[PDB]
Amino acid sequence: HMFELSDVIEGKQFDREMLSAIFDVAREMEKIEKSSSQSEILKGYLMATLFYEPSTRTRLSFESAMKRLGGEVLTTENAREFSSAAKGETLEDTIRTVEGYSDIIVMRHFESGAARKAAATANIPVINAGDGPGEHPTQALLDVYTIQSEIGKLDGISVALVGDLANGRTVRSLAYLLAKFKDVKIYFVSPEIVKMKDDIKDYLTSSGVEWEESSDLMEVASKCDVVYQTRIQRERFGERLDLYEAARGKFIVDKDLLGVMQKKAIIMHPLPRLDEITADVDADPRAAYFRQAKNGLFIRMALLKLLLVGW
Amino acid sequence: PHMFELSDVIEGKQFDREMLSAIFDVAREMEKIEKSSSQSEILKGYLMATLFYEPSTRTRLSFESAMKRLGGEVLTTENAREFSSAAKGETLEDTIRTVEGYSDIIVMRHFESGAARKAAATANIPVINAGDGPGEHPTQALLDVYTIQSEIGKLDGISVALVGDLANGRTVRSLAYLLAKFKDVKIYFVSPEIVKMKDDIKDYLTSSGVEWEESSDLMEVASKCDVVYQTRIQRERFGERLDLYEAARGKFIVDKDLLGVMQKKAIIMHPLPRLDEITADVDADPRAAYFRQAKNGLFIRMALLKLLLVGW
Amino acid sequence: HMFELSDVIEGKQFDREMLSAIFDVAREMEKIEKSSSQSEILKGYLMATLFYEPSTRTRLSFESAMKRLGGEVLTTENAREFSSAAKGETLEDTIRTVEGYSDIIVMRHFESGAARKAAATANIPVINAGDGPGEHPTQALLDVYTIQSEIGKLDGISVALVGDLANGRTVRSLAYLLAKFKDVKIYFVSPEIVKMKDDIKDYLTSSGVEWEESSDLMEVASKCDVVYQTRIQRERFGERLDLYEAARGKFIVDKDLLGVMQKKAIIMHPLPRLDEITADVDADPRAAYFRQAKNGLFIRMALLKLLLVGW
Ligand SMILES: O=C(O)C[C@H](NC(=O)CP(=O)(O)O)C(=O)O
Repeated sequence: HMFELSDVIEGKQFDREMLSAIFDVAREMEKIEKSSSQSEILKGYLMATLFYEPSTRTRLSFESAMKRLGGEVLTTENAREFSSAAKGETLEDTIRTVEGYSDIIVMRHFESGAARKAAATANIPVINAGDGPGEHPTQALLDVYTIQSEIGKLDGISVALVGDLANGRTVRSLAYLLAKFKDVKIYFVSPEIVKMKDDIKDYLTSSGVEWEESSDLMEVASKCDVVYQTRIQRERFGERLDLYEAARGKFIVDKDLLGVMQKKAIIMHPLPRLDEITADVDADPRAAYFRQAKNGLFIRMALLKLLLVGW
Repeated sequence: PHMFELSDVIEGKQFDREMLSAIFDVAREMEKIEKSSSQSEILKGYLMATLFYEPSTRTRLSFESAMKRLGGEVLTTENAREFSSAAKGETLEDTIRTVEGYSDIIVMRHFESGAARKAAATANIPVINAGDGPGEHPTQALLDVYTIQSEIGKLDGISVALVGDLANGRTVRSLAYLLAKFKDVKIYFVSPEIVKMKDDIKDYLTSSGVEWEESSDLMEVASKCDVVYQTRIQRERFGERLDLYEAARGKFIVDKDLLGVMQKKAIIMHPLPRLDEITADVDADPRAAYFRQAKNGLFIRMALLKLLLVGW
Repeated sequence: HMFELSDVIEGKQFDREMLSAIFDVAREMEKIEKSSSQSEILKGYLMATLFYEPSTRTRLSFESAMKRLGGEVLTTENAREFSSAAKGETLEDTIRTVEGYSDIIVMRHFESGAARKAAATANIPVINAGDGPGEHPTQALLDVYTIQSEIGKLDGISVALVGDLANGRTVRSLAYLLAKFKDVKIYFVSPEIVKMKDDIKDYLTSSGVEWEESSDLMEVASKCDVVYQTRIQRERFGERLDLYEAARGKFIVDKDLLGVMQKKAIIMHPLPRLDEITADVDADPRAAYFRQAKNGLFIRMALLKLLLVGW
C-alpha cells in the first residue's frame, strides 16, 4: 500500500498519526541496522543525491540508509561546481534529467522553494535534505523521534529551544511538529534581538501549546525535559556590539548548566556545533546530540522504504 | 557469443552501420532490463572507475547508473583536477596505469582533445571517452542516433536539422558523421553566419551520399524535418568578443511559434544542457524529446558496458 | 580470532610477526582479487572515507578493496569543502557523527596527529590514510610487502630513501617498519632543506638500524637493493615556494642511474611522481612502482578484513 506522501518537503505535510506510524517504522529500521544480515528491502532501487550546499549528517545518513537497506546511490556532492549546474542548467532541467537514472532524489538546494519545485517537476519521489535556509523536514522528524526515544513520551513535555530563534529553521520546525502533541510547553530562550518570530508564536497559541520567552537559560534548564541548542552567529547582532557583549556567556550549554538540569533531561543540537556546547558536556550521558544524529539514519531508512515500496 | 569488436569506445569512426544497428538492438534489450523489478547481475563483480576532469550531469550519472543497473560497482573521481592526485601534477598516463589496478573499465571526461586516445593506448582494460575537451563525445552521438531511430522509427530517409554553432559544435559534427552511415538522409545546417559548419564535414557528407543545405530560415527548415537538433551557443567560442556571442545567442530559438510549424510527429532534440535556446513552453509538447533522449543514454551506456566487458 | 590492533595509525604498532602474518593474508587477498567470483567476506559492512587532502591511489585502493570484498563505501572525497568541516566542525564531532553511519573509517588529514585523535574518539576502527607530513602506515605496509615480494628478503637489505624525507610521511612510516628486521642499512639522500627529521634518526639509532646520509645518489644506488624515490612535497612548503623550487631537480632517477644499479635491485616510488623518475625508466623490469601500487590493493583488502572480521 502506497505512502500517502509522494514527496517529503515540509513539516506541514505531517499529522500526529502519520508521525507515530513513521516512528514505528523507524523502530523496525533500528532492528534491521543492528543485525548482521544485509537487508535487501531496497535491492534494485537507486537514489540520486543533489547537494548544492555542504552536508555531513544529512548526506551521509541518507546514503547509509539506502545502502543499509540494500539500495544503491548516485552521488552529486557539490552540484554547483561538479554537475552541469555549473554550465547554467536550471533546477527543473537537472531534475528531469536525473530522474531518468534513479528512483528517488534527495536534494539540498541553496534557495528556499527549490524542493517544492523539484517535487512538482519530478515523476519520482523527492526528499528535501535542506532547502537553503528553509525547510529541513527530516531534521524535524529525527528531532521529535529523538525526544520520544530519550524521554519516552511527547505529550506533556517541556522543551527549551535555545539560540537563534528568529532565523533558525531547525528550532522553528521542531516547534511546528511538537504542536501536534498535547500538553506541551515550549520555552524560547534567546537574546531579545533573535527572539522567535510571531508566526510560530501565533501558531503555537492556536495549537494549544503553552510557551514562554526567557533570557535566563539557567532558570529554564532546570524545568525542562529537553534543552535543544543552536548557535547565535556574531553577525546576527549586527552593529549592536552592546547586545553581543550582554549575551556573551549566557546562552552556552556548559557543565554548570548540566548541574541544574534534571537527571532524566537531555541536551540536543542539530549539528554542527561550535563552542555553544562545551566539550565537557559531551561526557555526560544526557548529551544526546550524537544519538540524535544516529536516529536520523533510522528515520531516513523509514522514509526511503515508505516512499519506494510503501507500507 | 563472440567478443565485441571494439576494445575501447573513443571515436565515431570506429562504428559502421551494421555495428550501430546491432548496438541499438542491445540497447532495446537493456531497456527491458531497466524496466524490470529484478536486479540484473550481468556485470556483478566488475568495477568501473570514472575520471571526470570537467563537470557533467548526464554523462557521469548515466554511466554510473548503467553500471549499477547491471549489477556492477563504481569507483568515482568526480573532480579529478582537484581531488585526485592529478592535483599533485600527475600525468594522464600515470593516472590511467594506476587506476587500472583497481578497476575493470575506465570512463573518462578529460579537458584536452586526444586524452581519450592516449588513455586507451596506455590501458590494458577498456576505456570509454565520456567527452574529450574540444574533441569527440562518441556515446552522445550513439544515443542521439538511437533516439532518432526510437522516436521516428527509422534512420534511412530522414531529414534532420542541425542548429547552432556548427563550426565548433562537437555533437552536431559527430551526429552528422554517424547519420551518413544510413541512406537517403538529408541534413539542414542552420547557424549564425560566423559559425557555419566547416568544409571538412560538408565534403564528407557529399562524399558519403548525404544531401545537405544551409539556411538562415529556421522556420522554413523546421517544417520539412523529422528532427530539429538544437544546441547551446557557448561564450568560450567567441573569444574576446562578448558582443558577437550576444548577437549569435539570440538568433535561432526553438519556441512555441517554431513548434507551430513543425510536423505532427517530428521531434526536438538537444544534447543538454540548454540555456534559453529552447523555451520552457516547448517542454509541454510531446514532440520535445530531449529528456527522453537523455534517458536513452542510460540504455546505450548499459549496452556498451555489457559489450565491452562480457561481449555479445 | 580477533585482530590484535583496533586501528591502523602508526608504523610502530606492528611487530615482525604481525607483518609476516599480514603479508600472508595479503597473498590470500590477491587470490580473491584475481578470481572471477565476487567475494562476500565483508557483505553488510560499510566503510566511510574522509579525505581532507587529495588522493588517487590510497582513496581508490581502499574503495576498490572494500567493494572487491563485497562491502560498501560512503565517500567524503573532499571533506574540507564538501562536508560540515567547511562550517568549522571539529574532527572529533565529524568522527562521532560518521561512526553512526559506518563500520570503519579511512581518513586522510592535513594535520599530523589527526588519525590518533580520531581513533581515540571512535568506537569503530580507524585507518590512517596519511596524517599531514606525519605517517602513512598502509603505504609502509604495502612498501615492505613489495620489497619482500620483489627482493625475496627483508633481513639484510640495503634501502635508499631519496627525495623529500623531512615531509615524507611515506619514508617516515617505512623507516619504522624496516627497523623491525635484522641487519638493515638505510641511506638517506636528499637536499639539505628536506633531510630526514631527528625523530626518525633517533628511533633508528635506538633500534640498532644502520643509517647514513649521502649526497652521491649514483654511488648509493649502485649498492642498494631498493632505491625508494619520492616527490618533493609542495603542499607542505606553505608559502616557502623558494625552498620548494630549490629542492627540486637535484636527485633524479633516470636511465644513467639504472645503469649503475644491480640486476636484482628495484626502483620504488609511492606516487604520484613529477620529474623525479624519467619516463624511460618505466620500461626497465626493475621499475617496481606500478606493481607497488597494485600491491596496495591486496594489503588494504587484508587490513579491512582483519579489522572487521578478524583472522
Ligand atoms: O603523495 C606522495 O607524494 C606520497 C604519498 N602518496 C600516496 O599515498 C598515493 P595518493 O596520494 O595517490 O593516495 C602520500 O603521502 O600521499
